[PDB]
Amino acid sequence: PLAAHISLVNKAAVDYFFVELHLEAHYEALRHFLLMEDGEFAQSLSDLLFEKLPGELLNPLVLNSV
Amino acid sequence: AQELCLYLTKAASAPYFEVVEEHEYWDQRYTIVQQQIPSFLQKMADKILSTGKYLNVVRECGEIIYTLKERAYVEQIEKAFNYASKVLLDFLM
Amino acid sequence: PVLLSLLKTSCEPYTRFIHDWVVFLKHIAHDIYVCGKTINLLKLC
Repeated sequence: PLAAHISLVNKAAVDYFFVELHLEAHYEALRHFLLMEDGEFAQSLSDLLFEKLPGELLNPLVLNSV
Repeated sequence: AQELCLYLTKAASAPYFEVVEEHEYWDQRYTIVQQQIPSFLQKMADKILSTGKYLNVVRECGEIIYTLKERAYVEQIEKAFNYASKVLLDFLM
Repeated sequence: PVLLSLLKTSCEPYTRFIHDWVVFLKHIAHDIYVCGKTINLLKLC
């Protein structure tokens, strides 16, 4: 009477993540930004920062806005 | 003695659940008292005070049961606060 | 019977704890530990 209920909870726990909270989206989204998979973004972020090069380029007014 | 102490609190709470202290420009009208908080509604100590407060700025112009490990009353409060604003916000637009 | 009637009521509160998340073979020991935390996690969501 126990194992019959364990599989139903876990299957309902994992399913709750995908179809409601979009766990499959977060992974395929962080890759777009962190691992620089989406072009026109790294080619636009790195291209901006590299245009400058100390006290500049370090305050939250430029790098928090770029 | 757990069926008993549930029969008392079920009857010693009907007056409270039929009415936070009031006073006599609008942030001093009703104010939370910090001591007398059930410490299991401490999560929603601000939505309760905000729920009735909206009901009074319109009135003067013109069931809950306790369960353990089940939040049927925590959800029941949000279902009324989500209406308490939709009658006042619409009343000003 | 006498021992059974004790065990039948000496486990009454322990079932309630088990009735929240919803030696002996370790194949199910570690599983109970996670079969409850999931329920205690869905209660806050």
